[PDB]
Amino acid sequence: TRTAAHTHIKGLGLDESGVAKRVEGGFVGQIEAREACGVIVDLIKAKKMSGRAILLAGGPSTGKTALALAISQELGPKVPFCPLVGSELYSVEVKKTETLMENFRRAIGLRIKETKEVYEGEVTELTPEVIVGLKSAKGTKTLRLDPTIYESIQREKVSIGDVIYIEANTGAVKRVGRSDAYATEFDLETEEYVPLPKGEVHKKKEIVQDVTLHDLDVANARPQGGQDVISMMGQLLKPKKTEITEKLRQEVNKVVAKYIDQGVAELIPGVLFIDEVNMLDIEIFTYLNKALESNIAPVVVLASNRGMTTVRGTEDVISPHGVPPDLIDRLLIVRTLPYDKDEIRTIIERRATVERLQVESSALDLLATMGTETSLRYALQLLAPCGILAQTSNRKEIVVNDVNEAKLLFLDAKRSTKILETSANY
Amino acid sequence: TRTAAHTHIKGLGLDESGVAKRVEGGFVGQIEAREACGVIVDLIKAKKMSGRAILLAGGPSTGKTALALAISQELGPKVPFCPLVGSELYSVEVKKTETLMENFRRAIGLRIKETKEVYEGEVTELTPEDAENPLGGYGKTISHVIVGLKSAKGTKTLRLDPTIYESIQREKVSIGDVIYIEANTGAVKRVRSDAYATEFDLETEEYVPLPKGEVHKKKEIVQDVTLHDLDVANARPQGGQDVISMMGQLLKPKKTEITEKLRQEVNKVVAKYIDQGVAELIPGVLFIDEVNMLDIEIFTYLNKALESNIAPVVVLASNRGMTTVRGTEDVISPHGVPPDLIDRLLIVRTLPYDKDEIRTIIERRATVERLQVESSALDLLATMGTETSLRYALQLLAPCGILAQTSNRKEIVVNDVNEAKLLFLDAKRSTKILETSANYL
Amino acid sequence: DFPNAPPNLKDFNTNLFGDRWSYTNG
Amino acid sequence: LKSLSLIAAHSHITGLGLDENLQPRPTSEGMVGQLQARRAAGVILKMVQNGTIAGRAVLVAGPPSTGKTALAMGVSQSLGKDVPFTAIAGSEIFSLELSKTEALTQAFRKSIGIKIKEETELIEGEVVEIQIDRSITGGHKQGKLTIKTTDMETIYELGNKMIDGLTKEKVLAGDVISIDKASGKITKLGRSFAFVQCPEGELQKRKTVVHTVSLHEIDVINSRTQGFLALFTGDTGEIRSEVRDQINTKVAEWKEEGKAEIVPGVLFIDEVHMLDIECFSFINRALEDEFAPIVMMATNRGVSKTRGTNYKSPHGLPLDLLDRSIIITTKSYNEQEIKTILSIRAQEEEVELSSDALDLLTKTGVETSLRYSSNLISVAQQIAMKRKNNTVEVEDVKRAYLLFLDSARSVKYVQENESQYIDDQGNVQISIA
Amino acid sequence: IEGEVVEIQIDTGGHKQGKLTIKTTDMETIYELGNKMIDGLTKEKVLAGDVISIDKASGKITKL
Ligand SMILES: Nc1ncnc2c1ncn2[C@@H]1O[C@H](COP(=O)(O)OP(=O)(O)O)[C@@H](O)[C@H]1O
Ligand SMILES: Nc1ncnc2c1ncn2[C@@H]1O[C@H](COP(=O)(O)OP(=O)(O)O)[C@@H](O)[C@H]1O
Ligand SMILES: Nc1ncnc2c1ncn2[C@@H]1O[C@H](COP(=O)(O)OP(=O)(O)O)[C@@H](O)[C@H]1O
Ligand SMILES: [Mg+2]
Ligand SMILES: [Mg+2]
Ligand SMILES: [Mg+2]
Repeated sequence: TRTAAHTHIKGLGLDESGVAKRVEGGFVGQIEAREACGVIVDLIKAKKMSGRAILLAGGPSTGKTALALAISQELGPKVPFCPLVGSELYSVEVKKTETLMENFRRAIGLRIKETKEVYEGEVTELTPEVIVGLKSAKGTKTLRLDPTIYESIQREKVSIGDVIYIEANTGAVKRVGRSDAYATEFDLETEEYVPLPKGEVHKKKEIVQDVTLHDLDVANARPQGGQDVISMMGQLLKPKKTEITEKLRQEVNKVVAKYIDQGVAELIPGVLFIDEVNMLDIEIFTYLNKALESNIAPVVVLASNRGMTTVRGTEDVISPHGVPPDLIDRLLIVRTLPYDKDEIRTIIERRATVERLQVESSALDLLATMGTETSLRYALQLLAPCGILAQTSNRKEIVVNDVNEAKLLFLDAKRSTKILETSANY
Repeated sequence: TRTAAHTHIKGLGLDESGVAKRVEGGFVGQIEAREACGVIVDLIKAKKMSGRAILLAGGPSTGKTALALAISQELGPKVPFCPLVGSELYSVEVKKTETLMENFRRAIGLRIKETKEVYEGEVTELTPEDAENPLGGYGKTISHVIVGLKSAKGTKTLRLDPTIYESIQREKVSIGDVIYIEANTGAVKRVRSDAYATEFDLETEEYVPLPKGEVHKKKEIVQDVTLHDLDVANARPQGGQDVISMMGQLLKPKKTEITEKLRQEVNKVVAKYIDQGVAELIPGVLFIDEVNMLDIEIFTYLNKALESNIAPVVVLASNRGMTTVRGTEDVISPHGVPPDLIDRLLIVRTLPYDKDEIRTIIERRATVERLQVESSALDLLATMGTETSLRYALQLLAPCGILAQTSNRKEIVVNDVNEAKLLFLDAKRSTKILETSANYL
Repeated sequence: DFPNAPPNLKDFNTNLFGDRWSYTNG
Repeated sequence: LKSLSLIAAHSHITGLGLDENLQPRPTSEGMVGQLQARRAAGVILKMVQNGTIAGRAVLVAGPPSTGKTALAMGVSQSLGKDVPFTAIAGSEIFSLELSKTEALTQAFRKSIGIKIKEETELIEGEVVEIQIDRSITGGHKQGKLTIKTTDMETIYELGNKMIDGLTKEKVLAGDVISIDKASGKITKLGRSFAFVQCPEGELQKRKTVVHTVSLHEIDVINSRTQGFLALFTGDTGEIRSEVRDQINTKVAEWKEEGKAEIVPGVLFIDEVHMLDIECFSFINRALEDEFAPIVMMATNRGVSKTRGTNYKSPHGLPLDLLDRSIIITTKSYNEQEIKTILSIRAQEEEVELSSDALDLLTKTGVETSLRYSSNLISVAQQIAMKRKNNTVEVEDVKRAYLLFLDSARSVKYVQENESQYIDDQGNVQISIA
Repeated sequence: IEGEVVEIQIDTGGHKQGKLTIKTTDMETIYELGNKMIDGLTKEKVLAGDVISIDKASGKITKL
């Protein structure tokens, strides 16, 4: 298995009453934050509101990103969830607001049902108009085809005796391969052989494929056609993305509304998570302020670890968490608290047991004291070097000698700064 | 014959055991710098090290660029030599790092030398040779093709494998016009002829004379290509009506940051080829003057680039003292080069000149410009150079010659140099005029 | 069967001068 | 086998030079001294080789000319091939066509390999006979061949594409040929006669081939139809996030079922002190991903100003990134260590040194930097060679020392001749009198 | 070569009789033709009464 700073967190660990248990779902402490996150999760599940905006604020190493990941994992794979950092919005080919709106559209999803018609089997004749005499293992039928699908057929270098597979909805053509009947034509024939497909030549299927609004927006914003040469060159003509006009978004909204009204599809709003919002500048903050007061916007959660600092892009505008006051006014703030000695020890024990490592009690207590004295993340990260050092001595259990040697080998931030200040050459 | 601030510099004027003559190769003085540059030239010709950096520093008009040009001349035209000003790295199309890497790779050269065997001449006759079929059959069987070739002083008939027949068929060889065939690979190339050129009234077919000498020919072909050419050819497409060709023609293909994978593939194939003895590697020189204009990011990338195993030898020129490195405001460094990079290269000093050296310089420059000056004006020119600047005296030569030619004379005299002083000013007198005038001057 | 000489040599002779040149050769 | 190379700065080191229990020998595999840093690098190498821990960032800090770049090179050399190791500089992230986050994502994804094994059939032997029938003005051709080994000898008859495949590369009766049934690829192993022994064993055989490719390459391929060309031209812009999201899951299913195996690598960032705060925040967020390789960053700055801000921090990095990092420190060099480094460097360049010359080089590398004497070695050898004696003496070393200046001497000359050069205010004096 | 007021004379087989006249103010002469020359002439047809130019560099005959 593989672990990376997470995957020991499996949910908010709430009960039916919403009261957070002290230790549940890879979580210790953070009761109030977990309860607030559960309330927000229920609100999202309600699928009624739109544009609700909360941020969770606290010091470093307090579980904000962990809380967001737990919310996403508790919501389920059905609901779309778009994670992001503040620095992604500074693209190169499009403006920042357009990228933010693209993420907004990507945040919510739409589940639809469609019927796909398929033909397949051996080819008996091919006469230009194109007429194709398909023949399955039980049925035979002749079809009339467009010039474009005929060109796709020609580019597939198909011939008589080749089992093929055509899709009616999209016009996609794929030659499955030579039929098994002509399996004796060359002793070292390179072509592979396939038995004739079973069932009638024409089949229909019903699928429940999901999509996102941004997906079917970019579908008609710029195409990804397929096997046609004209479509290939058309999609090659423009290689760069561009800003989408609001008219396309309105037409997409109208089409989706018609679809859901017809009882063929349903809408599932998602979540947009933005970690380190302090990297955003004043213009993006203003545009997000404007875009939150919309009728399709999803629930946005923001993460920040800042005090009373200056908003980026301004000179003297100071604000808490580096967020403009106007955007703060339409925000819901969730506090996050630091930890204690026993909580740190329990977290270290959980991270040790998920990494299939054995730590004795004295070593665990020393690690907890170290974590209190230096930091929690440093104590968490020093586990693996201790494990390897124990293994080198042909052992399995971490010992006080191992953590002492790990302390000697690797330095934390405080000692590194101390050795930086008291030195001549930089 | 056009001269421009140079072309009187032919080498470093060195000698066996690496001692520089006082006056040789258009050079006077600067003995230590010339000796150091000669040692650098020997190191280059060794072709063993990689990424060795020297920076030559000194005041303005002290022969800093002339030294680099002299070492380039001594190295010979075979080795690559890429000149670059520090302000060229800032390109609108591509980031400065990729441009630096492109210029870095352009200095490495590769020589491809190989031999070919050729039968070229005018066709005398061609005929299949019928023979018994190897297997049971009822029909003609051709086992050889006889082709006769005649050229100046030579003639020879050859029996060849009949399978090459299609090569004639595709080539529209005809009889008696031309032919040129490779020996081992087979195939034929159709290079009409002057023997039948005037025979026809008019024809749109070109004619070539009889090839000289023996029909059989050994040819040794040698060419040189920089690695940058290989990379750009590998990345860029070619062909005719393919969609990619149309896309390239319709898009104005500005430069793109070539990936590292293509460079690694080119390096691997080049190493394989030089393993076979058909190719040779030739490290070159990358000369960058006015490095004070480089940004700190380019310096940092140079720090890593110099440690690669296919780096050329980079020489740098600068004329700054205690100066702040561009891109920062708190680092003040010698020559405007950050100390970490300074620690990686070798400094070469450069001293100013004396009055006698200036006089010799002016005399040599006057001789190379096809002008005659006697001592009575040469001393005044030397005093001018010592007073105003050396470059001012160097520039003043041509106006003096033109003024002399205007008066239907041949020799530059004191009057001509005085009149040129009156007409054209130096920087100091211009600044003195600027300070004493209050009319937006 | 060989309708006219070695057929490969036949087409070689045709492309020696050309169809019209072959017609006008006589 | 060995690729194109010359005598580089770190060409003398091959691996960290450790014992069986991660105990560093005083001098082995080109590395001398710095036992603590070498053992820490060995521990990190074991972490990488285990392949279980993901997204660990370790910072190497020390003064210039100490050995951090050499340490990274030794780690890469000891890790060997088939394990990705992407080394970049801090200034390579900035680009005019890719955002900083996009370039950082590409750099992160470039250092994780995916290996897919597949089974291929072959038929190899020496061609015994070949008959081929072309119908002039006809659209079909009739082929047959007879192929033998030292034990077997069998004839085959061919279809349509087999004939053209055999005719584009001239196949004769004196050739040795290998054929892949799946691809129909021609392979010429040599002409037996008319320097290769006749193929032996069975007429057909089976083998396995591994295709290894970076995760970034898989990401690039599926972005656009033309994106394949971007694998060489390097012209790809801002691959959409859903492509990476789907490719990660697809790789996960491939690994879970058993078709392919993944190999994490190492991403080395040199001169990481210069980077925008946006890049630091993006690295802070992206270190937590499950598909993240071990990141090794090198720095030589003290308490310096972080780019994109106006406050000074240790190592030039923000405390946020420093909190989730592990620091390895490097210390200065003893005189004996400097002498040993000079000796091994001179041995690498096949240069013979005299004991007194080596001692003088050690002294001048103690007073000045070590890189100064290391560079002086080669020019001293060049001078000695020009003097026709193939041995570097003290006289050649002194000649090189006086001919090629040092940073301290250049600084002193500039300070005492200030008027000669252009100052910071642009005022210079070129006139002697 | 300029002044191709020709009145061509082409009638063996495969468009034999490759001859054509050329006239100007001071010169007038008949030129025989080759296979490649007539192959070039058939493309970009000349109405036999139009001043046309042609180079002896084995290039292309240019309509004037
Ligand atoms: N209640 C908790 N239980 C277990 N681990 C926690 C808890 N809170 C925080 N952590 C750990 O602390 C680390 C920092 O969390 P994260 O939210 O990613 O950054 P920050 O807390 O600095 O915003 C994470 O790796 C997480 O595993
Ligand atoms: N030793 C010399 N021999 C010949 N010409 C010289 C010598 N020293 C300087 N020069 C002249 O000085 C000019 C070079 O100026 P240079 O010192 O390169 O300016 P910078 O140092 O600003 O690049 C050339 O035109 C050259 O003719
Ligand atoms: N332990 C060592 N073994 C061999 N060579 C070393 C060692 N430490 C430093 N060097 C040499 O010192 C030079 C400086 O490299 P290094 O200190 O790694 O980079 P930086 O100067 O950026 O810290 C390198 O050329 C390297 O060969
Ligand atoms: Mg966090
Ligand atoms: Mg210059
Ligand atoms: Mg380094």
